[PDB]
Amino acid sequence: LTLSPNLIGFNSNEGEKLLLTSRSREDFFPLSMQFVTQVNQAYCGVASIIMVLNSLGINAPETAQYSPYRVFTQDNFFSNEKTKAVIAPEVVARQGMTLDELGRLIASYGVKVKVNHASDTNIEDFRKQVAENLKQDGNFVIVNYLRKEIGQERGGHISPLAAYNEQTDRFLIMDVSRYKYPPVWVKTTDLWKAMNTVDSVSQKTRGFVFVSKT
Amino acid sequence: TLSPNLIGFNSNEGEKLLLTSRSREDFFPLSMQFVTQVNQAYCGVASIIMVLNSLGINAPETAQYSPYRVFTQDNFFSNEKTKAVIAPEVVARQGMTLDELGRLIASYGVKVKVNHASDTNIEDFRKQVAENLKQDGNFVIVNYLRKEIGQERGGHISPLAAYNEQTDRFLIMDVSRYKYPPVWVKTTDLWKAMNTVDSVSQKTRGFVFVSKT
Ligand SMILES: [Ca+2]
Ligand SMILES: [Ca+2]
Ligand SMILES: [Ca+2]
Ligand SMILES: [Ca+2]
Ligand SMILES: [Ca+2]
Repeated sequence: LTLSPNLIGFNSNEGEKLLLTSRSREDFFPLSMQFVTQVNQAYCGVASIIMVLNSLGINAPETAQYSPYRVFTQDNFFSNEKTKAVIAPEVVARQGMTLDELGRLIASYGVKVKVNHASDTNIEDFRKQVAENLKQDGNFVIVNYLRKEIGQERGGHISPLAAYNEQTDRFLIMDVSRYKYPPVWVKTTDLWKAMNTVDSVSQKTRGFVFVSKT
Repeated sequence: TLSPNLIGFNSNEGEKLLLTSRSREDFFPLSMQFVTQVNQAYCGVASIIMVLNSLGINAPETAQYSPYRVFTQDNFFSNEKTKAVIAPEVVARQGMTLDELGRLIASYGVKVKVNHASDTNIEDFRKQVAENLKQDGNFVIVNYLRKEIGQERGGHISPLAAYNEQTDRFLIMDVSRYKYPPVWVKTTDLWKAMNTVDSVSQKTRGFVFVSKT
């Protein structure tokens, strides 16, 4: 779809160079290797989770799909009974997942998670802590934001962050709606504004999640 | 588990080879479309749809992503001419040969040049691919025997993303993402892998250039 003017698409010369001039891009290469297309909009969070968990090398489900190889897929993510217990795949397939549910679904695989609702932090701490993470291997960041607030269509979305460009104060979103939008470089204030919104399903603000190996 | 001759993209070295590469135009669009093969037999399908999506070729219209249109492994064979080249059920078992790969891409009105290893040479391959990897609007797919580059094991298909001039290595965007990462393979190893006879076709493997007519 059309990109709002305040967004710099990754599918451009300027978007490519913002990655090349970024000094906070460690997470991009592992995430790029795992980039997937959401099964549907509702599975925006499942696609983002398996990107991060595969990037972490989390020992994955053993199913007949790719046996003997082990890997997270949107098809086998809910093979974990505790994952289904958080929220069933039939339900996620309809309404997606909240930020809290996103954190718990990840924690149900033994992975360590830190959920940061926008209302519980600020933009300065968001920029600092996420930029630090994007310089570090072995951990990742997933964001949950209102697309409308960054000039996109339209509702709440979930997608990992891959890099941060210090010159432009922009974060790279690896948008799993690959049939709809490309990865975009978004200004920190725009992304903060979209995270500082209330998810009607949650009645809580959206935000960002830090994921790492326990 | 990669053999010593291969430099994995999941490495500091593999990342530098991309950052130090002057032949990497195709990586960024291909990265945006990177997909995991449904199964080994579909390595070619995952490869085709990566390239067709990158070229912006108008994609099938199906309920899955409607109104949006995109090439997926599940809908690639919605095209009757595509299915006429070789049926999805047969491709689901035995995959596709180099000739079938080209014809399958051509089934979508896309310009294709099939290059069998027996019809060219390593020098022209290195030369012609390195130049393609420096331009947009076209892409390279290779068909090769994994055994010859130190991998397991049979014939495989995947696109190329970049060429590292200083090491004479090509980066394979391996769509067997659960099995291997993208690898920087030396031109000598890749050619020897392409210069192998596929018993299904009784012809050598090779590479295909893809562009919009
Ligand atoms: Ca690193
Ligand atoms: Ca990180
Ligand atoms: Ca929602
Ligand atoms: Ca370009
Ligand atoms: Ca090219």
